[PDB]
Amino acid sequence: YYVDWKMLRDVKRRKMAYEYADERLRINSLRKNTILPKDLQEVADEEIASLPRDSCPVRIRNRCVMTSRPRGVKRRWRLSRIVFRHLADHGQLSGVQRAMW
Amino acid sequence: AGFDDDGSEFHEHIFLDKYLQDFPKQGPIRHFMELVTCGLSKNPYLSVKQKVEHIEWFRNYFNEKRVILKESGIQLN
Amino acid sequence: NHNTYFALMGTLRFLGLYRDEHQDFRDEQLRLKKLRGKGKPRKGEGKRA
Amino acid sequence: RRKALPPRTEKMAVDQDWPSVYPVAAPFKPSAVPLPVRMGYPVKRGVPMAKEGNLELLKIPNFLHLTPVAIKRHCEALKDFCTEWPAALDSDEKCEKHFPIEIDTADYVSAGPSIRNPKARVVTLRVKLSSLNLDDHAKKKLIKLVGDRYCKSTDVLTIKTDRCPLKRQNYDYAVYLLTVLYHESWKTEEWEKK
Amino acid sequence: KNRAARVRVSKGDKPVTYEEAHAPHYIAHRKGWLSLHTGNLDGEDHAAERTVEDVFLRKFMLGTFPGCLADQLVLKRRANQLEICALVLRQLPPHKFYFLVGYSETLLSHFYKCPVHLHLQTVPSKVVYKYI
Amino acid sequence: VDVPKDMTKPEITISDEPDTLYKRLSVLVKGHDKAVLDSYEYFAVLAAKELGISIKVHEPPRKIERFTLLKSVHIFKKHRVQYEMRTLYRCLELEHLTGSTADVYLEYIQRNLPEGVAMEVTKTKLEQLPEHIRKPIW
Amino acid sequence: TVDFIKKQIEEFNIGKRHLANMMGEDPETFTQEDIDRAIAYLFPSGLFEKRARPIMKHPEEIFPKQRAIQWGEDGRPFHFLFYTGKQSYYSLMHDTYGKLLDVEKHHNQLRAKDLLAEKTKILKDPIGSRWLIKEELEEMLVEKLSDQDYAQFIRLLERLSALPCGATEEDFVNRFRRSIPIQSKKQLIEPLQYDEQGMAFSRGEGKRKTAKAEVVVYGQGSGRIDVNGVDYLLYFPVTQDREQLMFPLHFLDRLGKHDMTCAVSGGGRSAQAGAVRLAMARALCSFVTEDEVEWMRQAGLLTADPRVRERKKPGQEGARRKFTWKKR
Amino acid sequence: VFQDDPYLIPTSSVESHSFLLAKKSGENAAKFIINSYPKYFQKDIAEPHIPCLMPEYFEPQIEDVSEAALQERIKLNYNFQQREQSEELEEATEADNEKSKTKAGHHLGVTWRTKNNAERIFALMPEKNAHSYCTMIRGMVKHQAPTQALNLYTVLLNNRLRADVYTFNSLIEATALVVNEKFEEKWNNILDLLKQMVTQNVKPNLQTFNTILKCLRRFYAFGKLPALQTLREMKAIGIEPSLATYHYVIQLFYQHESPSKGSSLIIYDIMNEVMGKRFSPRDPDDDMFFQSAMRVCSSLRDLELAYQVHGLLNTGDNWKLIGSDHRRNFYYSKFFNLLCFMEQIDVTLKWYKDLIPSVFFPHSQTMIDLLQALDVANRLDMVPQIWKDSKEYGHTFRNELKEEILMLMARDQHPPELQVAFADCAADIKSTYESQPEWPASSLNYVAVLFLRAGRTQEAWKMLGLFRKHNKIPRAELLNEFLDSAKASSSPAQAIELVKLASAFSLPVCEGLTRRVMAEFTLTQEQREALGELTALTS
Amino acid sequence: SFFTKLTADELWKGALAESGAGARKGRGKRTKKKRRKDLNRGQIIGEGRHGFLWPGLNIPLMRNGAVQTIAQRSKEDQEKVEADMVQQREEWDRRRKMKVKRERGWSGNTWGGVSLGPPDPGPNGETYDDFDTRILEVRNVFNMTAKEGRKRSVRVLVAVGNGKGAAGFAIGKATERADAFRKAKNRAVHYLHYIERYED
RNA sequence: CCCCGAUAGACCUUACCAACCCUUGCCAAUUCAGCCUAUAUACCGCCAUCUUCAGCAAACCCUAAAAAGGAACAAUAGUAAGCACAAUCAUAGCACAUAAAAACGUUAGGUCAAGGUGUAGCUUAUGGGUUGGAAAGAAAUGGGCUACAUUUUCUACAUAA
RNA sequence: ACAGGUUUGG
Ligand SMILES: [Mg+2]
Ligand SMILES: [Mg+2]
Ligand SMILES: [Mg+2]
Ligand SMILES: [Mg+2]
Ligand SMILES: [Mg+2]
Ligand SMILES: [Mg+2]
Ligand SMILES: [Mg+2]
Ligand SMILES: [Mg+2]
Ligand SMILES: [Mg+2]
Ligand SMILES: [Mg+2]
Ligand SMILES: [Mg+2]
Ligand SMILES: [Mg+2]
Ligand SMILES: [Mg+2]
Ligand SMILES: [Mg+2]
Ligand SMILES: [Mg+2]
Ligand SMILES: [Mg+2]
Ligand SMILES: [Mg+2]
Ligand SMILES: [Mg+2]
Ligand SMILES: [Mg+2]
Repeated sequence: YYVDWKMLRDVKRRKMAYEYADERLRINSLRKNTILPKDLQEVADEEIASLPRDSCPVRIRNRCVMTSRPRGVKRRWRLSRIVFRHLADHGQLSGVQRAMW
Repeated sequence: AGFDDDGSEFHEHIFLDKYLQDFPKQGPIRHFMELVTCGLSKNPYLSVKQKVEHIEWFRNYFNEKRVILKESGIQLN
Repeated sequence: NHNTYFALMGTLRFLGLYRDEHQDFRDEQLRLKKLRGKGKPRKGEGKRA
Repeated sequence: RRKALPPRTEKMAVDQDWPSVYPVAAPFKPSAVPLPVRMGYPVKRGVPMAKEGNLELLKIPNFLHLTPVAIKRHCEALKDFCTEWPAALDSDEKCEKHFPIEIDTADYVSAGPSIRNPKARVVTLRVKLSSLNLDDHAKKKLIKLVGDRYCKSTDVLTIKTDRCPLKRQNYDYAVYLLTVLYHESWKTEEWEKK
Repeated sequence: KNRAARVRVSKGDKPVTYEEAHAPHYIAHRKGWLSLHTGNLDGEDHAAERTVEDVFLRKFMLGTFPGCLADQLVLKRRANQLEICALVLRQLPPHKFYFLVGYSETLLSHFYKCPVHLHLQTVPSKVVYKYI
Repeated sequence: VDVPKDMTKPEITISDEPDTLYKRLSVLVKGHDKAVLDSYEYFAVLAAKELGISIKVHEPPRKIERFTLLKSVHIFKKHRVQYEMRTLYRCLELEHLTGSTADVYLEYIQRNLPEGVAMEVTKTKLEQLPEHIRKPIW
Repeated sequence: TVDFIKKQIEEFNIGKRHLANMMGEDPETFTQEDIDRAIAYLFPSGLFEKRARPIMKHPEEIFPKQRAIQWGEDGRPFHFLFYTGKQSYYSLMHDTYGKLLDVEKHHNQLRAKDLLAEKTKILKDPIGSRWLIKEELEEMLVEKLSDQDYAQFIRLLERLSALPCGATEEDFVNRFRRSIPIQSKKQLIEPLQYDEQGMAFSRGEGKRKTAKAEVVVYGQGSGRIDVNGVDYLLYFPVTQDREQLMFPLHFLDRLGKHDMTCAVSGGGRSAQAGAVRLAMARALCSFVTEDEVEWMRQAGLLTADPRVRERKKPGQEGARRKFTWKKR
Repeated sequence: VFQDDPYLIPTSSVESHSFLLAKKSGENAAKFIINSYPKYFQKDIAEPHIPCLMPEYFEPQIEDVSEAALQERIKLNYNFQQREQSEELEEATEADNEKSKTKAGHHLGVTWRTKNNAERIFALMPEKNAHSYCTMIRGMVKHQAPTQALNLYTVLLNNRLRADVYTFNSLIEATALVVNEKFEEKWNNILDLLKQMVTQNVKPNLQTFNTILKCLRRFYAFGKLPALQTLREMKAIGIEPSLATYHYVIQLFYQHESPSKGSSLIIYDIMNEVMGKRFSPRDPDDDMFFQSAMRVCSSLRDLELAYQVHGLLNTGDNWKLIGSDHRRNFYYSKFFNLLCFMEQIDVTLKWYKDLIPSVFFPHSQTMIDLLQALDVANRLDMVPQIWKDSKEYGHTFRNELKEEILMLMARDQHPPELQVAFADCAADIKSTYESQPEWPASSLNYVAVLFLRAGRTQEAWKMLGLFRKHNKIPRAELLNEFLDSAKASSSPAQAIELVKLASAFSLPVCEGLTRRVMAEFTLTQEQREALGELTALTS
Repeated sequence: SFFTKLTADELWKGALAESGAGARKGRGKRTKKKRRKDLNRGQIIGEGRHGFLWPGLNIPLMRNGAVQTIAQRSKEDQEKVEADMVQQREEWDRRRKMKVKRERGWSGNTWGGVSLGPPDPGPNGETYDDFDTRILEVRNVFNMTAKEGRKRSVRVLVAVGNGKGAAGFAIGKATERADAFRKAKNRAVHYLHYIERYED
């Protein structure tokens, strides 16, 4: 299984964002411009709204990989602030040490 | 090592004006598509076929939506 | 792929290569609970029956 | 039934070639090292731990395969693959007169399954404008055409290309940019009269 | 009181290893890192891709060699091939040790799409550093 | 006493294509500790003096990344835990190298490169002029 | 563990032989000077503690030592105070008290014969000799020492010193004296160089609060400063910063006797002034005598300013400012 | 390949043979798990996309199309045969290309089914002759039915289609293996087949001349003349022969060498002419070549040529020339057989520490040659150094090897410099057998003479009393020697028990033991005991 | 969820709660039972749920001179093997149940008058083999500390005597019973009397 | 404790609620999963406090008996491994300072909601999904920013306007 | 009585 149902849903959110990333990337070019008339922009707005909800990368939440904690997770290690300590104080990550200056 | 990018060169990536012939030259369509061409030329992440597919998507979208461009007041083909 | 992780670990455990102490602890605790008399009810007889 | 075999220490010859025992990178197995080494923080009444089962001796990288003897033995056989450097290009003054164009290409290494590094696509081209055949108006036009990429104090034009994915494609784009700039620096159009 | 990676003081009879005998504030001072790679550098990337594979192997080897593994693993990462150094007790027969090392070198390599080396060092018992 | 005989059998051919020349080969080695970097510097110097490379080695400044996290689990913000990541640099400046020499040197270096360090290679590829710039008139 | 010590000696000898062999140096000329470097190179263990690094020295240095034999084969203790607990400390106390009684009787005989040929050797102000410390006494006497016993020994030494000492009594008192670690805190003066027909040339370096400054002074020209190509008056508009530059020159009366060029990097409006002041003070030593250099280093011109900004602490504002601690 | 840890280093040859199989049993087990669960390894992380680390698939792609199922089942025995029926049930016409591979898939793996499939080659569709003999000729040689193979040659000759090299590479063997009181007809037929192979514009390959040579080794001992004639004819063509060609010639020369010692010189000169160039194992039959070229040297006692045979193998490839270790264990053993006694003891000891512990462990044969080499040159300082290794290398052969390792001490003298080793070699042997191992009586005579000149009587007297309780008594010469030792050490109380424990068992030299005890007691002034022993042996 | 699992040692330490904050002064003692059962006690490494006989773990590596291939048991013997495993589980408690008995001095459940053997030899090298010792009293002494509360300490009286008139007694107090007995035996030799015995 | 979980809330986050849907419902399978259900007064993992306080302590010895205690420096029965302190380490040279560290324990202190958990409770629901809302201030209060000016405000500007 | 169990943090 996964860590939590929240993480299971977030995986599907990321998958749907990767699936419909091209369509939104092509449609937003019709809205974020000022050369083309607004008549087609108002239609492109409805078209991109007709897309499924989980297709936008905005619903993607950066959780942890080990415990799927919704907050307090570094972006480089993708680990929670507590699992990162539990591993660093064990010494399974190179270069990490107690800051002493 | 192990990635040849289909043996393409810089003229297949940067110079993409060859795919904008099926568009009105003096209309706003060229003004809109020059930005897409510059963005695709400044994108080392995508290949040539994906940029061709984007150009074709725009072509068929604009060719399917013919009533909106005629209603907007600017004559487009 | 946490699903791949769990499936690989469980298949190895059932084939006799991996020995998951946590899963063995869960199974021992469930065995002791069912021996004591409080197990998992069958689906469909918990509320009505 | 348990069997205890003595290590190689009792069989190591004092004149034995060490690269023969440690040719490549090894995890520092104490069974093949006849040197008694003690690593670790000692005790108030004790001594540093022995080499047997010492985790700190496996934590640290070993250079036992890169002793000076092995370094010389390996570098002696590498004289066949290399070529001779031209002694007529020791000073950079003649190097600039002969090969004025400098091509900076970045290459990175990293341990792991992936090799692709997006920092490797950048290609720099440095050209000294004092080694070309531009005229006065051509140089004055090239300055305003390249903008800030030309250092007036150093008299060097720097073109940093990153638009092409492949490094060879960026190199071709850089040489095309140099060619098209050298060609356009001479064309006097209608707007240059005003 | 700090508890992270710190074993508390018993009556004076428990055997502790050189790693557990040092508080977490001794990393890079007296004890070294159990894992070596490039992801934990300044201008480098792939910090989590190696960390998840490190934790997975920490669990995999612990499940593969149960009761006979003395200390933690040494996970070196050098030029596309990863080395796993282990301190194992000589409880299992050599045939069963070779079976497992040959199974691991062929399973983990195909599971992570990278060459794996597995080095085993047999100790008679857990080496005790402090009081025992 | 029992030494193998006829152990040399390489495949080296001389191609008619002119070898590429290089002005400066910069090697930026980043690591965590200084002992590995010093051993690697000694190894590189020993490998370069045999080949006649005249390597210039200087120590670039270090870079330390520090980050602060909470100390307890649920609610304790006045007490923190700060972690540090050091990065020590070594600059190997090679000059007057050829294509084959640079290839064999980089091979012999990256084959024995340690596990705890990374290396960035910056090459100064020498070239005189392309064909459309020597003396063209539009 | 004598057999263990001998086995470790043999192992160290054979390992040193094999280390010399694998390193390629001559084993006869192979000593600890090469052993340390070879070990540090072959095991590049980068740690913050040198004692935790791998080290292979002689077993007599690795394993600690202890007290020698006190009694022979017959069991009779050698020393006459073995049953006192500290056969060394109490013997030293007894010998000191005996020498004190001897000096007392000698001085009494001299006073009776009306002869005062001794002097007071207690005033050790120009020498800077201090008494031993607990560690300096426990490194001499192998056994441990107590603080009260150390204080008693020091007070007995000062009692003996407060009386006219004899010929060997002076050495007996001074053998338990430790002076300054170097006793030569006087700094070295850079020789006067002459670069490109330029006489009275000197160079100095200064630093204060992350501000590094280098000064090049010529003692032959007029009195002026060149700060990074621009004038000092325009570089330092505040009066304080110009007083910082005038301070080293006014003390030496070299206002219009030295032309200096300063280059400073880092700091603010006062850190740069302090760094240039320190560099100028350290550079002007080549033009003055030793007594004026001593006067400057006593006035603080040749001493750096270790007062730097302290790192901020977690949960605080300026490494000292704590938050509002509410009692309730 | 083995792990350097002492607990995992192989001690004996059987352990070295077992550890590799144990590791491979884990390797192939992990490979089977990967093949059974490919979905756990589909994710690719490596950029170069190494295909060898990808899971394999043993299922076809299409199950409905017969032409698509045949091409997938021919490459992945029973399923390939069932696909043929599944294709023939739908009345589908199969071409001559899929049928060839379908027949080859059966001729590679696999009597009645062979005929049932061979009829499916001609009766259903006229399969090409070029694909018929590549299957039937090679499938019948393992089924031992060559009478049908010769008819296919006539069929392909009548169909005006040429015969390839692989045809004659097997037909000559098929016609040679059948001999019924006639050896000339088959050779004449082989010659008539060669004269037609050279006529049909098909050049004979190396295997063409190798297969005819492989058949002349098991029939006649005088058949070396045509074997050398074809060898010269192949040299006349310009094709350098591989090791498999010379292997059969040296094998026949080794068969003809036992009665006549002349073929050895021919072997040596042809081997010296071959060893001048670096070869490459381009033939899978290049394994027994060295097994024979060193067996001839070990049989005819030529170390000057054993050195050349050893220098030839490590010229191009020291390891790619031998496939199995069954040949290596017999190779190095028979090499050290000559190397122990032929050359100097220094050379023997210098080649011992490099080949015995590292390359391979010796067998029970060379361990006796080591004793012979240490006995012919009177080397005693090496006996305790070789026996400590023999303890680990010959523990399975110790019970059948110990009766010859200890006799070397009684034939030589006992210098007073090796008295500690003389005691250690006896203790490490005797203290281990009494805790379980037939104990030979000759070892007591050695443990007596090792301590006689060493001057240790208290430790030597217990070993004599320990064996007398083993329901076996040694010869009385040992008693007469220990009696001289006791009368020289002045201990008369020990002989009154020896004479009593010998008289009750009636040693054949008891009348001499009774004479020696009298002289001992007269020397030590014990006539009372001399008479008391007679009064005790009387009753 | 494979990363969410932990070590069996931590699992048992969290389950039994031997280091609880309530069991320090004595707020526990309600459920006065603590047992940690080893799960890997009789767990063969090779056997699995599917019953695959690996040539290196379950079955030997070589049979009849040839190697052994990968085989799997049928669904008739693995069940009996699991039944034997359950039998061994239910017998585990029978193995670790035995109290080494000895001779009784005064009553069957006391240490008064029981024998303890000759005392340990002195540091100078003297051995007391002719001496015989007996335990006269055993008592569990408690002390109220500041943190641990009740501090159970064993104090015992031990007498020594050889039988020729030389004898003595001593008191040994320690934490462990085996240590208190040893201390009493070692301290009883230092205090010896001589009893004048008329006609012995 | 009060800019604390949260170094971060339009949907997701979010464990809350209302409307509607699914019940071997993430895994190969399990009369099985899954619960942010209760118990922090069962836990581990992590910490707050005395706390820059130093004390803890196995092995011996002594007491006109010993439950226990063991100290007088012009010294009266105290020695002692190791854990604390100290030293060492880091702020790239010393010293200093800072940083780091601070055992055994008290507060049944905080954390079942980082994560796993024994016990006690759910299985057509206290489980799994979709959509919409999660206000607002009668009132009190903690901590920060702006200031209440002339040592001030604006302008260009290193500080002479 | 040849005695033993039973108070209490002890
Ligand atoms: Mg959970
Ligand atoms: Mg009873
Ligand atoms: Mg606050
Ligand atoms: Mg919401
Ligand atoms: Mg919602
Ligand atoms: Mg819920
Ligand atoms: Mg609590
Ligand atoms: Mg103290
Ligand atoms: Mg006491
Ligand atoms: Mg102590
Ligand atoms: Mg400290
Ligand atoms: Mg320092
Ligand atoms: Mg300090
Ligand atoms: Mg602190
Ligand atoms: Mg509470
Ligand atoms: Mg509170
Ligand atoms: Mg709750
Ligand atoms: Mg939970
Ligand atoms: Mg009472």
